[PDB]
Amino acid sequence: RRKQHSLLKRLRKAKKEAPPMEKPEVVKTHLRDMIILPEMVGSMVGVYNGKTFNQVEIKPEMIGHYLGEFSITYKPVKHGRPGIGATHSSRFIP
Amino acid sequence: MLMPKKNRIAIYELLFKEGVMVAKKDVHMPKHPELADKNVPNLHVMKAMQSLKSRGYVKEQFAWRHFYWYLTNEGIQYLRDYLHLPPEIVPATLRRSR
Amino acid sequence: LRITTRKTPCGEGSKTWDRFQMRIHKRLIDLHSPSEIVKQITSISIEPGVEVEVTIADA
Amino acid sequence: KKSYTTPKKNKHKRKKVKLAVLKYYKVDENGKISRLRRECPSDECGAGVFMASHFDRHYCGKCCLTYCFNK
Amino acid sequence: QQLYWSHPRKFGQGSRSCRVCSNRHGLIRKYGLNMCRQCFRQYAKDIGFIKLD
Amino acid sequence: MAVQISKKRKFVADGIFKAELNEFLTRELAEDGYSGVEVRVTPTRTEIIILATRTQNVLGEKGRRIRELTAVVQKRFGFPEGSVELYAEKVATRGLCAIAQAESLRYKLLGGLAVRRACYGVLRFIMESGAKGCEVVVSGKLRGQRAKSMKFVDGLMIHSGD
Amino acid sequence: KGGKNRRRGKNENESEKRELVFKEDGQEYAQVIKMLGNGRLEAMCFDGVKRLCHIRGKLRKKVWINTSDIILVGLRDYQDNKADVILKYNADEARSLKAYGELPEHAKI
RNA sequence: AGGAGUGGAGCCUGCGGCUUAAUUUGACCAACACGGGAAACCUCACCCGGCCCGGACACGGACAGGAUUGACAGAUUGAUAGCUCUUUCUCGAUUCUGUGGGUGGUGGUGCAUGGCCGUUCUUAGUUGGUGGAGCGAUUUGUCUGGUUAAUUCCGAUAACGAACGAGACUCUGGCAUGCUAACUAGUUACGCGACCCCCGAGCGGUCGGCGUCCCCCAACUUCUUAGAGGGACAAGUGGCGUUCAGCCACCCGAGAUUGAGCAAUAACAGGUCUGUGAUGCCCUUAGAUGUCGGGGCUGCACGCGCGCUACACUGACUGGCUCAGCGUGUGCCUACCCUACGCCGGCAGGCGCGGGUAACCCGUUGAACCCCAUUCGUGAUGGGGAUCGGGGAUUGCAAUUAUUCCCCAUGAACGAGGAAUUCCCAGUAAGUGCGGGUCAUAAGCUUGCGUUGAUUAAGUCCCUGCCCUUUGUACACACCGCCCG
Repeated sequence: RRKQHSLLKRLRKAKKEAPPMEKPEVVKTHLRDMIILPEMVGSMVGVYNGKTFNQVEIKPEMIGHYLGEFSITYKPVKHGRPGIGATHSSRFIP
Repeated sequence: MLMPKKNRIAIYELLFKEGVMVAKKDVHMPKHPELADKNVPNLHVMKAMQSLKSRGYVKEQFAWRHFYWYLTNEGIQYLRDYLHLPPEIVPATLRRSR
Repeated sequence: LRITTRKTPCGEGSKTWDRFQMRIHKRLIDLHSPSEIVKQITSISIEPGVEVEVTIADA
Repeated sequence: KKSYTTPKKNKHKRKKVKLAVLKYYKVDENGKISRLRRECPSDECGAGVFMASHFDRHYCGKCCLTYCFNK
Repeated sequence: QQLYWSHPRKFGQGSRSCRVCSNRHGLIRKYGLNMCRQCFRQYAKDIGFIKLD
Repeated sequence: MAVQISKKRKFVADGIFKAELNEFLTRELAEDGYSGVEVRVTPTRTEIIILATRTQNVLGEKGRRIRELTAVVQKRFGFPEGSVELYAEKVATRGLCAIAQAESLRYKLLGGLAVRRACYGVLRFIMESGAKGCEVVVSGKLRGQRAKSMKFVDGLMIHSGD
Repeated sequence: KGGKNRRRGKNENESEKRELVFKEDGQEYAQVIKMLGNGRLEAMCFDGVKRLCHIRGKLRKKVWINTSDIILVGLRDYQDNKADVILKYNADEARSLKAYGELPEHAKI
């Protein structure tokens, strides 16, 4: 416990106060590191990427893993149309 | 502050006694060992000498990450009245060099 | 002592290096005599910058 | 490297409100001095300073990490 | 003011600093260097070395 | 007060003290005709022989400057108190002292004077004082904002071998 | 070019990218119609009026303006038929301007 | 003439293009495993959030019922940043506020510069004085010839006498039973006593053999170590040359070349403002280009470069035998070294003790290829180990886009490689391991070192390129030139 204190109290707290048969709002984090645990389950957590808080519901099937595996931090990728110098042919103009 | 009023004295009095100060370029010094004993947790030596230097009264060299402040006649007069000291005292040095 | 490092700051051009070396030397003379006259005569009569280390006993 | 782009908030340091000073000692008759709330009990406190009358919270401002009664 | 200004630097390339001005990038330790390779060259004449090979 | 560092590391730390000092002094005694140092540790005492041509300006009136310099070293490298002892020295034959000749040309130039006549004036002195030969270079700008080079040479020179 | 040499004595370069005046008063966007020689060139303005465009100092042999493509043209203060080139853009820059909806949506690249 | 490869295949890494909120940036023979640049954080220049001033000094203003400082809790917040707000104590001339003025910047400009480095250029080139020749730009000296690795010498001579580079020099290798001297280096000799086997003559003792302890007030310095010296000079002989300068063969023997360091004149719009408290000018400077948290430099339908591992029987696999060298190591930077020995575990590893400032301890460095004996059998095979699942350890504040290491399982391309192209002449190429560098954890990289050790040449100007002379030129931004319809 190196001031993971801040997270684990908010989760239990928000889970308690929330109506029955309804999930809480969110607790947010810039921390992408913390083991998913049984007690954490049922909460909803937003996880900072570089700008964006991608929200996720915690399953009992996610236990053992980290938070940061369920939020990506890049666009998967598309292409493309090779550019100009994209080879030993691009050159000349005047 | 800028710094306490205690820690001013402890620099200005120490300078008057050796006639010279030296220090290092850091901002993570924890208590400034190597005199001023354990009551300067920050810049304070460098920050107070610079203001003093702006108004003359001292010269400053710098070489390989170390300052060297040389007190001068004008600052001796200032510091003497500023710290309410005898009209003729210099405990820094006073003898002929052979 | 060997130091094998780049000859070029901000590497560009043909890749070159430079071997520097320092050679130290040690040698020792063992005496057995009273410690007084040794420590008297030893520390004097040395012109160059050359170090000396006296030892109480080793044998 | 390039110049700062516009914010829509920024505010620096609060002005630490310009309250009227010393009404903490109450005079109704002399030589009596009618003190209000208790003066601070620590060894490192001088006990010449007042403690906060901050009800539902009771806190020495000379202290800055310790000695917070609340009832 | 603040309650922080620092975070653990205890190992790595940021907790040692080289003597140019507190320059880096140019990772150096050798035989007690703490001395920057660009200036090491300028101290080939100065004492520590004279070039012989 | 112990123990003591490895013999390999013993020489490196001496070299660092020999070198740092030699650039510390050059930034203060530049106008006094600095020419080097020669350090010597002696029995229970340090000697730092501060070679400069004009010992006058180094000394000062009542030895103020020499007193400043000794107090600096006594704090900076953390020397045991009162062990440090400075000495001065005047060199005779000043035209074989390239370091001082170069730094004198500097203040002649930075004083505001022409380059050609300045280079000639320093040249004949170092030739007169004794020397097989001698050389001067000035590389940088003058008469516009493109750089050039100006060589002034007399006598013999070597460039190769040990 | 295809490498060669003597092309470094002089100021490489490049367009560290960048951005973005307009139009201004008599200073607007046109498209290259033809590609004469000698130096001058043709370019129909985007409004509807034709004009004949002229190259400008610097941009001379420092920037090639192939045929077909948007380009920034000042109009002469008094002259109708002849007009004066400025400040070209990039093909990417021109399609961003088109997507913004500031130049007319009529020409393809 | 040949040797081994690259280009082909899988993988690592750098570069371009594409993508992206950011995928920071320099560099295009003389860039591209290069910027010590193997980036978890730091680094960090980039992107997104939050905080701080470390805005000197001057002048004016504020101002001792006072300029000002800090903070609990609650709310807010990634946050336990009094950052903000609620709440109300605390600090006391250090300040705050306005103007003037500074300061910081991995901000820009290497086409404003210093310094350094690379390259032209590893070739033999280069210059002034006095005299001579020309109206002058210039030229002679610096050469027809012989000779050398070399503007190296001989010789010629309107030039004469000189300087820089070449050489000389420094380091390293190769030759010492000569010299100098050694328990922080050895050898020999016994004195030996102890262990061991008769193993050989004899009996087991002794004599001989095997190492270790014992070794000294023993003897010595061959081996090891490092100092002073000597030795190689074309010296001698035979050919050849003007018989000059030199060249070829041979004796002695270490043959006149073992390998490196240092290196001229003049130049380049070569690289570096991101090594520099080197530096001009410009920009920015409180809503900061100066600090904490998170992400990125690793993102892929593609193109190229440097390398690593392979395609088996001259092999793989499992046992057995037996040899080395250059170094390095805690007491350093701020928290950290190299390891013997004992114990526990299949392994990674854990744990208990001890030494090492180092010819002293690790380490008589008990390394690999190689060597000796089993097993496999021409089969994409047990060759190859890519891809991929699960589990165990170590470093750290943190290991996810798997830091590194280990165990079991999974078992791909690849069966000798097009057009092209690189590098190399003797302990050299090639095979093979090790130390140092970066390093909290980690080399497929670079820099050095040992070990095993060939084939082919003793040449030439064909290609590519360079030096000297002569010749031609509309060229001098110098043929990557100029110029015509």
